[PDB]
Amino acid sequence: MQLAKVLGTVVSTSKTPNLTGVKLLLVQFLDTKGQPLERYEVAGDVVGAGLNEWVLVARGSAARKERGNGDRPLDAMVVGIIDTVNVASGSLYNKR
Amino acid sequence: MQLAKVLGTVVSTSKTPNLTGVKLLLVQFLDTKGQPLERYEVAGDVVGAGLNEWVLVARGSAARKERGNGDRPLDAMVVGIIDTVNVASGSLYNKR
Amino acid sequence: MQLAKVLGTVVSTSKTPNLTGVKLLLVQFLDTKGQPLERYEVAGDVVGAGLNEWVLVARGSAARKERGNGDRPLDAMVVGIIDTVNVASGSLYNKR
Amino acid sequence: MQLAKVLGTVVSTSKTPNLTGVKLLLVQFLDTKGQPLERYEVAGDVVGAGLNEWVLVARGSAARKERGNGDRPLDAMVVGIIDTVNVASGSLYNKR
Amino acid sequence: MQLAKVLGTVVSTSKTPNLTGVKLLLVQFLDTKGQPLERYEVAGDVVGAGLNEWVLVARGSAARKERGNGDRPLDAMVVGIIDTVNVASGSLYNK
Repeated sequence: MQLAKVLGTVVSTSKTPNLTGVKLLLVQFLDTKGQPLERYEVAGDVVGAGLNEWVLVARGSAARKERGNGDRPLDAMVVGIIDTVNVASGSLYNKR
Repeated sequence: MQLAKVLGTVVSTSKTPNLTGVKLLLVQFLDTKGQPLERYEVAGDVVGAGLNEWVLVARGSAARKERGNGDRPLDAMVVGIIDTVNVASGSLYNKR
Repeated sequence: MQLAKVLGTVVSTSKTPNLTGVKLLLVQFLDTKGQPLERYEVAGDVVGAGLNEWVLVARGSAARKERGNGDRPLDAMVVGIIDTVNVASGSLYNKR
Repeated sequence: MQLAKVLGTVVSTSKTPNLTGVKLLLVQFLDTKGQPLERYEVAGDVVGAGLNEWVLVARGSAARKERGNGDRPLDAMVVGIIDTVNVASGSLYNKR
Repeated sequence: MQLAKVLGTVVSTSKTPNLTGVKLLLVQFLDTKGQPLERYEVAGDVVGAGLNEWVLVARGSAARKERGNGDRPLDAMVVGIIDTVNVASGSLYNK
């Protein structure tokens, strides 16, 4: 999975029926030094993440492995909110 | 899913039977600041997008999760038209 | 799918039994302006493409969605030959 | 699979029920000359890797092919610890 | 599939039980001019490839499509040894 920051929300009204009831979050990817990358995903959110929160992004078919998501055209899923990222130097990120 | 812009259409006559009846759109990828990326996909369209419209593109096997698309050789699917992209600074895109 | 140009053929005699009978083509990827990229794929061909033709390349598990290809270790499939690619400026490519 | 080095651990409390019981490690990718790349994965660890150890990282759907990981949203899985990497020049890495 | 050259072997003893009996090869990717890329893969070998040999590498779920590899955590599989690569200019590689 990828470390990412929540940038915003994506509203789509004309879409597939399998995408109805999915909250779509724009999440920008982060590198190993907590810095922002160009790579992003518009991900479905099953965890309740908010602006600027650091999150875990599952890609590919992994994004369809939650209770009611097996038939949805989901590429990328926000599968958790990050409290801390701990490296050898110490904490790279602490939400508090 | 990726933010992308509809560039045009791709016509292929000599193709696989499973790719018959699929409208093929050339959709150029967009980054987090709504700028055009080099990455693109020739994606099947299941929503009815047109030139210059901003759309959501599902990749890999997600592309095959619509009613009759399970045995088609689809990599990439246009799964929705984008009305709005809202960030912390405000609206990044509004179709109107 | 990706736009690609047929570069040549790959011959392999020492290979997996599931790759027996598959025509292997070296297809170099093309960008949105019909320009050659560094990215490529050795793809199986199920359409009958030839040198310098422009083609549609299906990646990942999409490449195994044709009649007898479900158990073959194929990553990339040439799933169609391109007649035209039409943009806002006009035709980007016409095979004639 | 990719060569990677364990950088640290990722704690997430707000997460999907399918990620409960999975150890999350931040692993930085390494190149063919044992050098660290920008690419990384936050991967589930099924083998018991520790800080600085060199590891094998399975990506995509491969990451869900362990006894009880079929229904989990994993896109990356640490599937082994590397003892040695042997090239033509000789040993590129020896854990001892 | 990618054109790649065999660099060496990867030995791992502390690993998942589904990776037992898999020969692990470090294969460096090659571009369309036969030149070495930075991209690489630690691939399983089901064909019997050797040092410096040119090979075809299947990525993703394609790497689990051989007889007994359906439940293995394989991302990359060496599915064939390349005899020749033929371009418009002529032969790019001949074993």
